[PDB]
Amino acid sequence: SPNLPPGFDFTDPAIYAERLPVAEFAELRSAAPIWWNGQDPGKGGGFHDGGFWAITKLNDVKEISRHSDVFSSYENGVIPRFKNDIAREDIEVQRFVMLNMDAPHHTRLRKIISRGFTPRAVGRLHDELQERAQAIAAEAAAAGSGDFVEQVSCELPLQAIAGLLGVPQEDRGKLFHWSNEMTGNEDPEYAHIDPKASSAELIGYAMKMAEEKAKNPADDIVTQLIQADIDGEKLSDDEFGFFVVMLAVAGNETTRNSITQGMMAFAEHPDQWELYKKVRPETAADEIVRWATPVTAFQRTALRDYELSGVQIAAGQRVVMFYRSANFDEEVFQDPFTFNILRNPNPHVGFGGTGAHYCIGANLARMTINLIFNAVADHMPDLKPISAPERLRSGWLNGIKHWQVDYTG
Ligand code: HEM
Ligand SMILES: CCOC(=O)c1cc2cc(-c3ccncc3)ccc2n1CC1CCCCC1
Repeated sequence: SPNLPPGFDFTDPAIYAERLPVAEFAELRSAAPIWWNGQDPGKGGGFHDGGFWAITKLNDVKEISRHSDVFSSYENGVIPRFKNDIAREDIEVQRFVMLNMDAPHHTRLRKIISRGFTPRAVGRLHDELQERAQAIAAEAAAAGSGDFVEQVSCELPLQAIAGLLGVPQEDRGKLFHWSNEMTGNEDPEYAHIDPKASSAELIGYAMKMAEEKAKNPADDIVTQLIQADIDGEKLSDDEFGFFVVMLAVAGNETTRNSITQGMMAFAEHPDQWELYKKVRPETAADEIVRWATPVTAFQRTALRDYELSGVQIAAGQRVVMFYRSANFDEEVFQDPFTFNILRNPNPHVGFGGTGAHYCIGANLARMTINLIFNAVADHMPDLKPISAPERLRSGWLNGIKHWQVDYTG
């Protein structure tokens, strides 16, 4: 029924290198909110099961996220697209990080790692991130023009991870280098990167950091993570290393692409940009995340038969939650295609559907976004784009590689 091209794959990186398949996502919400996306032989992005169920409705995304007992993140990982020829064991490597664990293993890890995302712990970063956000902005304005991504979006998200982990200043340069080589392998601009090499360098440094803190324990997030709680629970040295590797991407290109596409949206909607500069509403962060949806989609795997909204899902089959579609569901949003930074409440799923795996760094991201746009307004309120943004070739990330901008006008 649904009017779609033969051979169409919603995880095809060819599409996302050009555009977002908004019209195609809308077609399914009307004609087939849960639609079997078949994949030709050898074109499964690393999965040889023949296709997956596209999930386009927000309520369906929420049901899958909260029914993590049926819909597993471990079985096949949550990334729904790699290079088609990727070895299976390269996919299973994901299972070493919390994102791709099921309960009970995931439950133990999440509980320990929560010590580093308490509201207090994130608040201690406000002043330092505000200071840097202002300086980044001032630095870019002085340049007159350049790559908005590298000059505005790139650094601060990484400074949040470093500050959260108490990484020494002199170490941050190489730490950022490694973190930025973790994803984007499919884009021709980054074909030469080896995410496996830089990850090993990341774990080696993180494990090194963990054994030093045990011998010289101070008050910071790293020490609380490697010390036994009242329950005797804590992160082993390697578990802390897989924690760092997870942050290096989970809080890197996600927050970055939200800053970029957030500024892109402000350029598209001058009314909203004048409004922001005057009142600086912090509800803008959630609207920027909904508008940007930096993670286009994560997948799950059904461990048993499951009926979801009148559609039979069979054990072993993959379901791909398309957050880019759920965040523009006409059923839950009044004018989903209206950029409204005052939108309140705003139940977007850019941080995922509520449930076990809901982004632990959601509020840190919100604060990063708010601090940097306040700085953009303070230091370059009349910036205008020079050329169209350059999109990233990815099957699940909605990335912006470059964006030329004039900060003077
Ligand atoms: C705009 C910024 C961000 C977006 C769009 C985003 C998106 C997401 C999504 C969709 C998930 C999976 C949710 C699910 O499976 O139900 C997730 C999980 C996660 N995020 Fe984020 N995230 C952002 C920022 C951050 C930051 C700044 C950090 C840390 C510094 C972070 C750390 C994590 C971690 C550790 C997980 C795994 C949680 C688990 O598996 O239990 N994220 N994020
Ligand atoms: C020992 C584990 O370390 C890794 O190898 C690794 C972890 C990881 C996590 C994310 C990630 C993505 C999104 N949201 C949060 C996290 C993306 C890529 C990742 N990789 C590299 C990649 C190399 C080979 C194929 C899969 C893994």
